[PDB]
Amino acid sequence: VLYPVGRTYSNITITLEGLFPHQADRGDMYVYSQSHKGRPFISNYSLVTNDFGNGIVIRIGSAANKTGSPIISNIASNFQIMKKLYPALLFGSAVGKFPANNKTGAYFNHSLVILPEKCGTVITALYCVLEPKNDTNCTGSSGYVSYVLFENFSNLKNSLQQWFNIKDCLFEKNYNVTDDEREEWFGIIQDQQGVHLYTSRKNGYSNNMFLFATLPIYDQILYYTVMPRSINAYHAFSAFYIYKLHKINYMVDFDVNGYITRAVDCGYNDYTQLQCSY
Amino acid sequence: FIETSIQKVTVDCKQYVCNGFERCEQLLVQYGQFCSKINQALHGVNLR
Amino acid sequence: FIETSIQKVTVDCKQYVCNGFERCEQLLVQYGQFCSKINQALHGVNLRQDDATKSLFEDIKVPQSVPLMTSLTGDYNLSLFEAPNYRSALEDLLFDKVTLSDPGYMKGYDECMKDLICAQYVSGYKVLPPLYDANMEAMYTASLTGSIAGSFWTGGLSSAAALPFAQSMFYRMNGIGITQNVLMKNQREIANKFNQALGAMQTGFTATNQAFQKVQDVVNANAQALSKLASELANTFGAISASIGDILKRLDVLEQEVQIDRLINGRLTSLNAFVSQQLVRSEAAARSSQLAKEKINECVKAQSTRSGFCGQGTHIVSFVINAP
Amino acid sequence: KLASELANTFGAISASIGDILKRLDVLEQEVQIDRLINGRLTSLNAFVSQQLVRSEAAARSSQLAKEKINECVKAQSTRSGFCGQGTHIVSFVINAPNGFYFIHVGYHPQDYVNQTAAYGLCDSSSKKCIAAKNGYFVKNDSDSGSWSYTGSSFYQPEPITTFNSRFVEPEVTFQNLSNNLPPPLL
Amino acid sequence: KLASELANTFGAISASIGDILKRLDVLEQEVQIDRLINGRLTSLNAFVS
Amino acid sequence: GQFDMDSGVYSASYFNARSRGYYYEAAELTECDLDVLFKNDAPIIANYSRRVFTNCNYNLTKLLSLVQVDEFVCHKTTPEALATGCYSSLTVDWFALPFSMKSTLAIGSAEAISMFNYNQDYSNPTCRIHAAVTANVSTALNFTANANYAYISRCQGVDGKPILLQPGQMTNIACRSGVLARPSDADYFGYSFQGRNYYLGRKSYKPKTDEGDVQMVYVITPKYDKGPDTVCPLKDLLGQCIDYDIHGVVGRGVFQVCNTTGIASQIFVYDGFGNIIGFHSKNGTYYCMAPCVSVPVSVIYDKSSDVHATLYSSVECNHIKSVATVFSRQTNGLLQTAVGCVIGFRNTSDTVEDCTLPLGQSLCAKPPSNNTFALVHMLFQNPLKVSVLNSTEFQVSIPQNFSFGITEE
Ligand SMILES: *[C@@H]1O[C@H](CO)[C@@H](O[C@@H]2O[C@H](CO)[C@@H](O[C@@H]3O[C@H](CO)[C@@H](O)[C@H](O)[C@@H]3O)[C@H](O)[C@H]2NC(C)=O)[C@H](O)[C@H]1NC(C)=O
Ligand SMILES: *[C@@H]1O[C@H](CO)[C@@H](O[C@@H]2O[C@H](CO)[C@@H](O[C@@H]3O[C@H](CO)[C@@H](O)[C@H](O)[C@@H]3O)[C@H](O)[C@H]2NC(C)=O)[C@H](O)[C@H]1NC(C)=O
Ligand SMILES: Nc1nc(=O)c2nc(CNc3ccc(C(=O)N[C@@H](CCC(=O)O)C(=O)O)cc3)cnc2[nH]1
Ligand SMILES: *[C@@H]1O[C@H](CO)[C@@H](O[C@@H]2O[C@H](CO)[C@@H](O)[C@H](O)[C@H]2NC(C)=O)[C@H](O)[C@H]1NC(C)=O
Ligand SMILES: CCCCC/C=C\C/C=C\CCCCCCCC(=O)O
Ligand SMILES: *[C@@H]1O[C@H](CO)[C@@H](O)[C@H](O)[C@H]1NC(C)=O
Ligand SMILES: *[C@@H]1O[C@H](CO)[C@@H](O)[C@H](O)[C@H]1NC(C)=O
Ligand SMILES: *[C@@H]1O[C@H](CO)[C@@H](O)[C@H](O)[C@H]1NC(C)=O
Ligand SMILES: *[C@@H]1O[C@H](CO)[C@@H](O)[C@H](O)[C@H]1NC(C)=O
Ligand SMILES: *[C@@H]1O[C@H](CO)[C@@H](O)[C@H](O)[C@H]1NC(C)=O
Ligand SMILES: *[C@@H]1O[C@H](CO)[C@@H](O)[C@H](O)[C@H]1NC(C)=O
Ligand SMILES: *[C@@H]1O[C@H](CO)[C@@H](O)[C@H](O)[C@H]1NC(C)=O
Ligand SMILES: *[C@@H]1O[C@H](CO)[C@@H](O)[C@H](O)[C@H]1NC(C)=O
Ligand SMILES: *[C@@H]1O[C@H](CO)[C@@H](O)[C@H](O)[C@H]1NC(C)=O
Ligand SMILES: *[C@@H]1O[C@H](CO)[C@@H](O)[C@H](O)[C@H]1NC(C)=O
Ligand SMILES: *[C@@H]1O[C@H](CO)[C@@H](O)[C@H](O)[C@H]1NC(C)=O
Repeated sequence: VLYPVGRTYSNITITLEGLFPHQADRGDMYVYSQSHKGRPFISNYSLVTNDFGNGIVIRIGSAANKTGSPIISNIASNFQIMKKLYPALLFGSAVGKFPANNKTGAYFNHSLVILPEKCGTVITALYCVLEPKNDTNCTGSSGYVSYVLFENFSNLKNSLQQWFNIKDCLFEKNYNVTDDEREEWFGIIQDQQGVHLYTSRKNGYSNNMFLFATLPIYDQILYYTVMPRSINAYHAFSAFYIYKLHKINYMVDFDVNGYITRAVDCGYNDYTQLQCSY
Repeated sequence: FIETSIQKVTVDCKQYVCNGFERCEQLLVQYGQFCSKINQALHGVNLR
Repeated sequence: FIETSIQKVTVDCKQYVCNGFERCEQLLVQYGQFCSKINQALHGVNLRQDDATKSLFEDIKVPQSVPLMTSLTGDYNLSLFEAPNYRSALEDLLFDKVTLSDPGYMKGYDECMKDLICAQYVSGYKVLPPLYDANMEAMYTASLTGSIAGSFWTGGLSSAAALPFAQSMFYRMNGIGITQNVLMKNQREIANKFNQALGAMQTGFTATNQAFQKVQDVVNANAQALSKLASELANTFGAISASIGDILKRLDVLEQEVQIDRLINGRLTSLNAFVSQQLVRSEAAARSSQLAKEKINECVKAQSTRSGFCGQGTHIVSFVINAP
Repeated sequence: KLASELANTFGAISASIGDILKRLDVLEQEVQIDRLINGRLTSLNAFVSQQLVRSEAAARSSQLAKEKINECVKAQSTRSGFCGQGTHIVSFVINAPNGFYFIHVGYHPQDYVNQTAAYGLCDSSSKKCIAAKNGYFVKNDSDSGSWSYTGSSFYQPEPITTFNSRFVEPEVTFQNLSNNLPPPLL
Repeated sequence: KLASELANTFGAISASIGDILKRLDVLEQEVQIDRLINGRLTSLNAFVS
Repeated sequence: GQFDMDSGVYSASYFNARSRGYYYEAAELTECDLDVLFKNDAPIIANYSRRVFTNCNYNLTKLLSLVQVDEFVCHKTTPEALATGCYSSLTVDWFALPFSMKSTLAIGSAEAISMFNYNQDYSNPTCRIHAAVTANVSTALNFTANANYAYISRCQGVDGKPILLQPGQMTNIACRSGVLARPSDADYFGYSFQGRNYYLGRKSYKPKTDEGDVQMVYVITPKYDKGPDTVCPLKDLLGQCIDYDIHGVVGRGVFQVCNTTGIASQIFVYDGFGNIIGFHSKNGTYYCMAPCVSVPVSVIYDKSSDVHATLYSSVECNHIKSVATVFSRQTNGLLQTAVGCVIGFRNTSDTVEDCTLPLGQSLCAKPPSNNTFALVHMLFQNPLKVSVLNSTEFQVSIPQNFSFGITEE
């Protein structure tokens, strides 16, 4: 649930209107894996392009401190505690295929690349164009399969530049976050006033979603992908789920500190419709 | 003859006012909050 | 429960429609002369309610009452109707168990300075005090309760008698149709049944009791009427804003005329709906007041010889309790 | 109200159709005549709703008038409060400009005196037990065993006869007289 | 009477929302739908009274 | 509305509190550069430019001194408001278009400009400004119009169904790039954009005049949202109804030192009706707000004595002083009463059972005939007591005299 912008409430029930997701919507699941043999181990994520629509919201982490399966090792003796990873996101307007190999996810023209740089302490929203680099067995060749933002274990822009060309670059914005192992929410919308980002690392210790970083991007985002990410070596990491926002009515309630504790889908069944009716 | 009971009628205010048009529904919720009061009063008379 | 009095509300039409803005006041006096008619009608309603309250409390008045009847009984326990204020214990129970907010009088405005109680001084309406204090109504009810000792008997309200409650109940049941032998045989079982019936009556103020829910629904209907009056100042009625000040800040004079005109039309419609609802509730209150007079003079001041009146079964004795 | 509400402009430039037709163009005339039409239709609807409410009130009062004529006027009422204050004696009807005007004559006492009474009287020897009808058995002022009959609505000590007492089944709460029995018990 | 007030234009070009959305621009659509809304709410309030 | 009135406890008009002071906060917002409108080359209608301004101030006298406005079209605002009032955010869409074709930007137009190049959004307040930058101002600045100006007359897929432009969105990049790539006018020409074919149209125009004046169109979208209003033009006490302007939000209300509620980051705390019930400020203190309320006034008048009294309903008389300047030009006789304290009345212990001027809870107003009323209580006439005898006898109260009482209805 996105927090109302510019204002707050306390112990009031309001029927807000905006971009809200459906109740019991099983969002798309994405996991990042460790290196298998000294080479990146990734999924089908880079060659599939989803629909942005009205915006997406991401349940970040939400599975830490549990027993996790390394994707390269299903044996329960190799199972370990999940860690927290931040995804690499790529938003654009025109999508085709790279010319040399015919692989999808080319992302022509300007594009918003959201990268969790450093050791998960800065998130970078840089807005520019990715062109293939004429290098052997890489983006724009005959022996290319996918691109990985490959990292070590304790800047992904250098890996991105190892797989793409950074030109015509309009802004590069950095936002400071702390390294934690917690549930977080991340959300992106686009309106006439630009691209608005939402996060849960604002104010005191809640799952709410406050606006920050109004980016000056005015061309309509139509597609998004999850750029695959791997960490060189057994280890296990959490998952993130992506849910789609819709133009629906939605009834929420606040508390003493001004946080939304409970909401109503207003259209999931007949009872929520009646609750909105009264 | 003694008329001891009324005809109990329930009217869906949003459907009656706007006939399922989304632009009309936006204009009606910008107009005010009337349909909930209509439903409450018209359910209270039926309960009575 | 019989709802004998409506909520008396006076609304200042100028403050409600225009909220002190002089441009709105000029547009409203160009619109018509609605406010004087609203004030006159809504004052006539309150005057009629006050007259109905006096006419109701003349019937409760008795020429003689026995102040020691409720305490000097036999095996009957009538402590729920003793005057110890003159408010009885059952009146206290009934007024405590109903979720009624305190109408501030004497110091309501001061408390609002530093809901629907504090919404009066910001919207434009005011809930008037009732014609009698609760204490004086308690005196009337206690005097009526003390007068039922011999009111049903051969003295037809021209004279008074001082029978104890046991003898009065004995005469009531006999005339009902139970022979005197049966009544004399059972002088303890009948009192025990009456006492346990009054005990279950005392405990029975729950959400299952129909009459207590009628009291709660009347209070809720009054609160809903006040909330409906107060919440229609936030409606735009098709304008850019529900506030006159934002319209005066943003728009030019010719468009300000249209926006203030549609706001004025919506608020006058709200006032007219409130006045018509008060008229309908006044007619309902008049009917219920006539029924209250009939039931007092038939059930409380006498014993009903007619079926279906004064409750189910066959009527023995009745008591009356003030409600909110 | 119905007559004077026609003078309202209702936000128009004038409250008259002719002035609007003379001054403004056709497109503006539509708007001004439309708001005047809306105001006057609202006035007619308000009048019809008021007429309906007063019609229900008049139906209730007509039922009350029928009940009060058939109880107060054609007969003498025994139910107090109804048919006026006090105990009803006689009532009359007078026509009124919009209804009827009733005049109820009622017995209103002025003075009161407290008296002692008995539920009934019995004779020790014969257990014959009498009870008063439409009155009480009050004690005499010059003896402790002499009982007199009095009316319910007036005070006058009278001798106890057969015509103002009824024979009833004996009760333990009756006075057991021994000497100076009244003629019904003698 | 409740059913027959859905055919009233109340001064608009048509009694149907679809015709108004098909013919007029957005700013006139607001005015016509507003007067239709006002008429239909008046009918509902009259029915409840 | 009459001059011969009758007796009764009427209800008078409310009297509203005035202003007892002024409060101002602005958070010291810097001037945002509106010179980017006149910095680079004038944009093409197809490739038009958009900027969003937040947390800034602007000097409008300097901005309107650089252009000559030919015609402005505003909806739900006026240019006077945008030079006086504050709002949440500002959006400026500017492009070069001559005045000979300004009817294409009019609402309802069937030209290709509205459906392929610029579709204006009317869900939020807007002003479309057709202005002309003169040649002398153009040389004073670096403002030029040397680009090849053309619009899109056709943006059609291989389906052949036109791709219309949604309101408040920039032009589709395929048709934009295809139109701006072609150097010559063509109504129908093919274009392959990154693997997909498009059939497009190009029609040219010239915004420059013979004098060298560049004719411009500015679309201004002031957004009025809840909360702080951080875009303001450059313009030159506890428990009291005072005027305020915390973050460009102007109004009146009563300020209290109050316990903190809500989130301190979001400045304004709202109710369920869009009313500000409090705000957070600098130095960490919280004030909760309420509109300044009005004293309810009732008038007691008697026709026989021609004496009027004034009841201030349910007010404690201490508080009258603070709002003592809001009543009529005559308003002392101070007296507390259970129905609210009143002026013009003497406190008496007399009780009358039937009164024609009831003040409320068992209270009356006795006529003078002095020159003032008397506060008298309603009388409960006690009935005659009858005592229960604890023996087989019982007490009766029998009348000794009577009178024929007439009641009429
Ligand atoms: C995995 O375990 C870590 C460490 O236990 C969890 O981080 C902890 O999350 C809790 C959330 O309740 C934090 O508690 C908070 O504490 C503040 C006071 O500092 C209090 O005001 C809040 O109401 C809340 O209770 C706790 O601080 C935090 N630990 C650290 C070191 O930051 C994490 O949530 C776990 N993740 C999962 C998915 O279970
Ligand atoms: C918005 O911008 C305009 C500029 O276009 C500002 O007008 C300028 O105001 C200053 C200050 O009053 C003027 O300076 C004065 O100049 C005289 C000599 O001419 C000098 O004697 C004074 O001491 C002072 O320095 C300046 O001339 C004037 N320029 C123009 C073109 O009007 C205006 O003040 C700005 N608005 C705001 C609210 O700041
Ligand atoms: N490498 C790795 N990555 C993972 O993400 C991972 N996740 C799990 C376990 N993940 C999950 C996810 C959902 C539910 C689940 O049952 N969901 C609840 C949600 C209930 C609610 O909506 O509140 C359900 O039953 O629907 C359980 C385990 C185990 N090993 C892993 N290993
Ligand atoms: C539409 O206009 C924008 C703004 O002028 C152009 O973006 C500029 O492009 C040049 C050349 O690539 C860069 O040197 C500038 O830095 C860009 N400026 C901005 C603000 O982005 C854009 O190229 C134009 N589109 C077309 C198709 O010509
Ligand atoms: C040659 C035009 C006049 C003759 C039209 C004759 C028949 C067409 C009938 C209706 C279509 C009229 C739309 C014209 C749009 C002009 C306004 C504009 O969008 O700029
Ligand atoms: C929160 O609001 C409720 C209203 O239902 C109220 O009862 C409660 O006291 C409020 N909490 C606080 C801390 O004031
Ligand atoms: C993998 O991605 C490709 C996209 O090229 C898609 O066609 C295929 O169905 C995907 N397979 C799975 C198992 O997701
Ligand atoms: C890509 O597709 C084209 C045409 O479909 C084909 O000629 C080319 O060989 C393909 N490339 C690869 C790597 O298969
Ligand atoms: C998108 O890219 C193509 C080629 O890479 C270019 O011709 C076109 O101008 C670009 N579009 C925009 C809007 O910059
Ligand atoms: C990981 O660290 C090693 C040792 O410094 C370095 O050679 C390698 O390039 C690093 N890889 C990444 C992905 O950072
Ligand atoms: C963000 O953190 C870095 C430390 O890596 C620091 O140098 C920088 O000043 C911080 N920026 C802000 C805006 O706090
Ligand atoms: C990954 O880790 C292994 C193990 O030390 C190392 O040999 C290899 O060079 C690393 N690769 C990268 C790219 O860091
Ligand atoms: C009478 O009833 C009241 C209330 O139930 C109780 O407190 C009291 O003890 C009872 N008295 C007798 C004598 O039973
Ligand atoms: C009237 O009351 C007084 C006082 O209680 C009593 O002494 C007197 O006997 C009573 N009158 C009669 C006739 O009993
Ligand atoms: C009267 O006599 C009867 C016995 O026949 C007795 O039961 C009753 O108690 C007596 N009542 C009196 C003494 O008044
Ligand atoms: C008015 O007089 C009565 C009786 O003398 C007294 O009880 C009351 O307190 C007085 N009012 C005030 C405000 O003192």
